[PDB]
Amino acid sequence: MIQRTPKIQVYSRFPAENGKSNFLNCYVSGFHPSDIEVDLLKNGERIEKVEHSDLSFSKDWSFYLLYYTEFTPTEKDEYACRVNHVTLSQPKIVKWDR
Amino acid sequence: MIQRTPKIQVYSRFPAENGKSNFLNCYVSGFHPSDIEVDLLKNGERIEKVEHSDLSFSKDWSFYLLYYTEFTPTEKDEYACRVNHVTLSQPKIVKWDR
Amino acid sequence: MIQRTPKIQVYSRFPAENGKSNFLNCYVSGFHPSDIEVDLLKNGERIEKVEHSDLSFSKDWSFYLLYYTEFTPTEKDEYACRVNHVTLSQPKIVKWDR
Amino acid sequence: MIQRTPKIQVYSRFPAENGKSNFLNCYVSGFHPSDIEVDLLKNGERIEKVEHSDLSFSKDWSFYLLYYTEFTPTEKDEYACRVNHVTLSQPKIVKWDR
Amino acid sequence: MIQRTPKIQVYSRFPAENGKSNFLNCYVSGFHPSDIEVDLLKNGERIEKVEHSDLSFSKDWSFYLLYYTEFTPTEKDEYACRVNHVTLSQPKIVKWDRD
Amino acid sequence: MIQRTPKIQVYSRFPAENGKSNFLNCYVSGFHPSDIEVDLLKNIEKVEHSDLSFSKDWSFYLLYYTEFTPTEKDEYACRVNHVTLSQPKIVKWDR
Ligand SMILES: [Cu+2]
Ligand SMILES: [Cu+2]
Ligand SMILES: [Cu+2]
Ligand SMILES: [Cu+2]
Ligand SMILES: [Cu+2]
Ligand SMILES: [Cu+2]
Repeated sequence: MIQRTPKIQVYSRFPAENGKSNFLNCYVSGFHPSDIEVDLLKNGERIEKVEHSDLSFSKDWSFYLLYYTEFTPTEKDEYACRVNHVTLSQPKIVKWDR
Repeated sequence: MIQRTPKIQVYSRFPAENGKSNFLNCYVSGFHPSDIEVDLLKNGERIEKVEHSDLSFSKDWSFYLLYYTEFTPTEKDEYACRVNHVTLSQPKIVKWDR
Repeated sequence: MIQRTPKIQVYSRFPAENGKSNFLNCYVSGFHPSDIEVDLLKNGERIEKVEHSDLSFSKDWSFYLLYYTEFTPTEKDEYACRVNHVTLSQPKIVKWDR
Repeated sequence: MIQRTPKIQVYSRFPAENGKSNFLNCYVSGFHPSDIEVDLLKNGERIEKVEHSDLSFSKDWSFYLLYYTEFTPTEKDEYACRVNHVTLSQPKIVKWDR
Repeated sequence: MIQRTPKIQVYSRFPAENGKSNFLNCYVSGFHPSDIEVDLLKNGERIEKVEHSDLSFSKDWSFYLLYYTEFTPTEKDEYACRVNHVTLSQPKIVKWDRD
Repeated sequence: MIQRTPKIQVYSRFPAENGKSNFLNCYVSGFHPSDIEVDLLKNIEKVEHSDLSFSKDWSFYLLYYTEFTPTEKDEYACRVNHVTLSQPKIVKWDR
């Protein structure tokens, strides 16, 4: 039907605590989930044990989907969500801000 | 990772009882659910208010998915599940066991 | 109120890929889940750690229920679902294909 | 294996407020849910639109199950849960204590 | 707007059988869940590995909530649910009875 | 054991569609829920919420949502009232 770039929300489950355990969420929405790739990055490197919800979709194949992993944020640690999709020339990276 | 033609299971939620209300299930599993289109048919005619579960998938984009609708079985009526996919040249229709 | 023999669907979570991990499903429906015994068989022999959903039922005690186990399909192994019920004089064994 | 009169807990979803919408719960547990009949009573009379969870059970067919309905409590009304079971000659009735 | 003493239900997941594994439930309901403390006690001792459901609430902040733990009942072991709340001057303890 | 101002995420369920139906999400997380007031604003009653999730130290998270059809000149926001905040904190939706 229509081609649009996927939108990314990056936030933590509980508010950020340095040292104390948490979860990092990446909520991805858009059209046509044609083998979409989603990664969570720890200082630019892929995080191994990431999990995801089932993919939700409607009749026109608009979709949403949640990726998450258990983590403990620290001082010199930055996190991001990377998405690869057919509408994108280059993978989009969204920084987590806490 | 592999191009395979999707597999379809067609069964009723409860044992098929003439007249009495029930649900008809279509379980679809395969690889790469690229805008896959699933319909439930009443005597070869597409049923309006069909519902589906979220789509489940794994790393290689193998998937499964459930389509269902409320219906009352009778002797005259014939039910089927129709699936359209880029792997299929003709839409694959699977007849209901009961 | 009405007496019927239980109905069995046997299918894999994802399409069968040899040497790679999957789940085997047995969907059972019928009337009166009176202490019903369901087993999954690997080459005639009962699989140890099988799991099941909660039992769903309606006013007339028609029911449905899902049994499942993690398994890796091989070309030599044969899988089946076995059901014991008061309605059956013989335990019903339905083989899995594909 | 064993046979026991089923156990019954009757409580309200939220703390009782006379004239404010609420839910009434009946939690039933026991062994061998052989077509168990559970009713919620308004002044000793069956309530028409009661709902239930799926039935949970373990290997030995011990079970638990929740029955519930929307209700609005008043000072002039008595609510109860009635259970019919193969172990009971008289239907067991437990009055709501709030 | 109004506040009362929270209500506690203590029951086992399955009917109690000695030696056999089970779960112990504590269902708590009331008004204003303001940092409510719930413990399950084994012989007057706080059980460490307890779990809880999410807290459910409505517009007026009436709430309900389920606490539970896996246990194997024995003839002599006493179980109870203890709740601390700003409405309660003394901690309220509800003992578990099998019937 | 630590009084902190709550964090807010405002996003739509599906991508923003002018004239078509969607859901608006407000994800709130903080410490000590204690009778927290969350509203969704249009320039809205029948808002819904998930159960409240919490851990031992009473850190919490919670989701508020409502159905809607966005158009051109419609402004949506999430407003939160808490004992930490002197004034109700409002976070706008940017799509
Ligand atoms: Cu499109
Ligand atoms: Cu492939
Ligand atoms: Cu019958
Ligand atoms: Cu028994
Ligand atoms: Cu109050
Ligand atoms: Cu604090």
